Amino acid sequence: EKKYIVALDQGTTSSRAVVMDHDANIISVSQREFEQIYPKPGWVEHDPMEIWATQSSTLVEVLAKADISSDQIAAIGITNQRETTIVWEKETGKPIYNAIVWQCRRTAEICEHLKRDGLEDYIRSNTGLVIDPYFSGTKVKWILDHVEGSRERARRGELLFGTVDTWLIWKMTQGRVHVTDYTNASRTMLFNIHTLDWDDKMLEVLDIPREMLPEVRRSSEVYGQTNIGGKGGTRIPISGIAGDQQAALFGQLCVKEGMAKNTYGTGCFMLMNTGEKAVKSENGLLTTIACGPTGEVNYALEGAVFMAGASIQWLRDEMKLINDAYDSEYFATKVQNTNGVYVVPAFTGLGAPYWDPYARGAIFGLTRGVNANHIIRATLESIAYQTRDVLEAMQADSGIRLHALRVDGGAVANNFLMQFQSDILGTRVERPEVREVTALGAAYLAGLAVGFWQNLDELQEKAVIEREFRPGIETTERNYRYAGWKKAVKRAMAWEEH
Amino acid sequence: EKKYIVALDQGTTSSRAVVMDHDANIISVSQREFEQIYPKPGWVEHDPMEIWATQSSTLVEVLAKADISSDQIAAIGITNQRETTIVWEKETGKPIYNAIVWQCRRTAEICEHLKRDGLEDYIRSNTGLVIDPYFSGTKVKWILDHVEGSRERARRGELLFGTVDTWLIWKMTQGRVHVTDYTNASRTMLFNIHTLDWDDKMLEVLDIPREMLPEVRRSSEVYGQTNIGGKGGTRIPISGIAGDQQAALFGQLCVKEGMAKNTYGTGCFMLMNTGEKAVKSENGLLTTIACGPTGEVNYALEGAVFMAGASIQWLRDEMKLINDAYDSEYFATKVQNTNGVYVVPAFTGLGAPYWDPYARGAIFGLTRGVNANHIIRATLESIAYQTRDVLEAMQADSGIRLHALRVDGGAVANNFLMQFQSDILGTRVERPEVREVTALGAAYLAGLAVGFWQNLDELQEKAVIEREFRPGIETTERNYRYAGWKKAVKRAMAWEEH
Ligand SMILES: O=P(O)(O)OC[C@H]1O[C@](O)(COP(=O)(O)O)[C@@H](O)[C@@H]1O
Repeated sequence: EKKYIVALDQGTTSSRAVVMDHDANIISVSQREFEQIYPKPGWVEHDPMEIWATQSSTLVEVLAKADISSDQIAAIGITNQRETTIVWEKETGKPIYNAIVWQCRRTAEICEHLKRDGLEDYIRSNTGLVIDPYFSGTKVKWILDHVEGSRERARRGELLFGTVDTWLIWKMTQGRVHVTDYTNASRTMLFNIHTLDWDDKMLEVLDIPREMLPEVRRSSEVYGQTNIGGKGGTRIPISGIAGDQQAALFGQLCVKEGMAKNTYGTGCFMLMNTGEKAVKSENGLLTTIACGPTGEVNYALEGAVFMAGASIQWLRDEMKLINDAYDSEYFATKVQNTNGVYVVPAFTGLGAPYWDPYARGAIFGLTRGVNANHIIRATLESIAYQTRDVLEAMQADSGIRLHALRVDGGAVANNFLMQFQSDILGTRVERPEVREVTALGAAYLAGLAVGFWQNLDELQEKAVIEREFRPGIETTERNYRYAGWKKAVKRAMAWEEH
Repeated sequence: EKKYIVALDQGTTSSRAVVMDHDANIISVSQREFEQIYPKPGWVEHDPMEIWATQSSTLVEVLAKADISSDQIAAIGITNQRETTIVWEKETGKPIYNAIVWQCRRTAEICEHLKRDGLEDYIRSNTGLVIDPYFSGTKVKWILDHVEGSRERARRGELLFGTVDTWLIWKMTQGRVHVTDYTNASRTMLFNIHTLDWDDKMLEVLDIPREMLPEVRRSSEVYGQTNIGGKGGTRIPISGIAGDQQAALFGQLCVKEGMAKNTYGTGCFMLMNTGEKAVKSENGLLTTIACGPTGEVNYALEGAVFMAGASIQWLRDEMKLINDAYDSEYFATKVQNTNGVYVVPAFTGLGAPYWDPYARGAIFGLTRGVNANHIIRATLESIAYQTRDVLEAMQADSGIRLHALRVDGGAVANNFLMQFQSDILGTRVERPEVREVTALGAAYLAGLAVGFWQNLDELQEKAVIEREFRPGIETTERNYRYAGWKKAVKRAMAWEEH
């Protein structure tokens, strides 16, 4: 009867839903894009409602199309886009303000003070994090700060805070349940990653009524259940929660320290499992929470690159330089190089390991003959460059050389990118079967959490290295190119006025 | 010293110039487009002046780049768009009306009369022509008729009639030379292909003062010279002239009865060398003048198809369905068939063998899934269908089965087209090296006329079968498909409101 696990993958640009079988086979999938609100340059919002809405309906759609019923869903996993923060009225469930997405750069001023009062370490030490508008804390504060009575009501606790998983879940339970998971919490900058609870100091400094937060639980547990109709008296359990990023790492099976992958998605996300030990970043990386071999706490080192697939979309939707008929790849391969062009995707400032919020998208070394294709390619390459960036610091931090790069996310389908990536890294890149582990991750979790499965062991046999990319450019080259990349990069930082 | 022949190819849509070496090599080439005026639908005009200006500059251009001087041009051959008619003031050399292009369906009524007073046969018998707005006569009179004092002045002979060559030359000789060649004259429907002179009844009938006509001469003789600057006192001989079509034939070296080609240009032009004997068409083809192996007269059978490259051109500029970067072919191949569609390029009415000036472009068989690619393709196919149509008339007329289609003209570079043609024909198609034999034809003639060459033989090994296409579709297919074409064709006929 209950033969399916269902994953809810609330992405940055679209909500998705995946139906999974015991054989961990994708049975059905649904997608719904939502609007990317840009109130003003460097600002990114989302509709708490639109999310919810798109996420729900899909959940429904997947099943529908597949002719599956509530009563066969063994459980539901949940992954989401991290850091993007939300605050609503507990009473009404009415946001008091749009979701402020992870890329949003507005919290910079605050970050500024933060810097100023010199917490660097505290934070790093307690959160694992780096001072950035990237993270939750700041966000919230801004909201409260921005809204009239907030703080009070917050304190009066009529006000509620949450990240995606949180929100979603709450919604799925008629606000019956208000919790998040570790992976998720570890990203707010209000959660102490060693102690494993909200950081008073943290809350203190940002000024955040504890009254606002949710119950932090384990990535794979039963948090509750939801009623979506069907044959009467059926409820589906919610037994899994990880931040997308972490979900992928899990889906990827990296549950053992030194295991890592790279996710080529909205941004680029490369994480490596640091076992049960927290590892300090010396290289401008993050220290976070991940999933033990069965969703228990673990840690990992992370490199966060804001712009990846996004760049591509931008090409397509903003620049209108490609369509979905004619691929980035298509064109990119029409030329044999950027023709010296470089693209600095600082569309949302920088990020690992730069962490500049004043940085802003730039294109370099243009000539009378550079054309679209050059650019397209250029864009595509930025991705890989960045990747290198973090990959490098990672060993630096990790103390470990990666023999090959594990990847995932649509972009990985881009053979070009792949190759390049490989070249430019001078490393074997391994492209698995199903590019969308992220969801498996969540499945696995919730699935595990409910005995659907006993352990990943069974799922060993699961991963298919569909392709393998080995380098084709020699060191010298590799280095040369990287250099320009580098050259480029700087010219973009500090761009934005404070 | 004089080492080069130069050919002027006055296209229907662009003037060209060509430089040839004694080895009959193309040294250089220049093109210059010009405006297709369409005063109203079914009408097609040209600015004599634009025709001229473009033709001249190219002549100049071609030499320039090639770094060649007047005093090295052994001689010049002229080739041009047939039937297209011009009338100007002898005094001033000012046209008194736009050039009426061969395509222009305006003289239809007049044509209607001619019919009615039953000259079918007479015309046909002396001209070898069919009754159509295609030919020159009607054209002339229409102008006359349309412009006030004309006739008189014409009788006063202050007015001059002429075809491209005619025009071009005068101009080149500063109105010092007013002539045409046979091939040309045969298209006026005022010249007797047997007698070899202006057909009195004809003029009588159209009311066309002999006064405005020119001395007819042979295709390869010295008509005079032209001053184009350079080393003081240098004149270039003009020693060759033929309707482009005929030029082409010659170029193809179809100088013996039974030899034939298929020109893929503005429209399609398939002519078969009928030796020195005029063969009557019982199949809706024309009987015309061509050149014996020495610029002597010959005859041929012809099939004129109004829309070939022009159709594409249209696809490109009007429909904007393709470009310079993305070819007819490009898309055409994106699909496996028209998906049932058919395109009847009656844009300018219908020609051989149909001869319906009231026909107009049409597209058939649309279904919801039909797309542009289909349409593009259908368009291309149209070419081949029409080819078929005439090819068969011709073999019937001719009584022989061509063992291969020899072709030429830009479109020939189109593989898809070439294949198809072949398929639908169920015949080998022989694609030669140099698609621009029209010009050669001319070169030859002129060069011939000046001893630049001694004779054709010299030029025998000049041609190369660049590609050979062989059928790949079955009689039934071949046949089925054709039908549809035929079906469609009808539906496009008689559209025009008399
Ligand atoms: O509506 P269903 O699925 O047919 O079952 C009826 C259920 O509705 C409820 O009244 C509300 O249940 P929940 O509040 O758990 O959603 C229960 O009392 C009852 O079991």
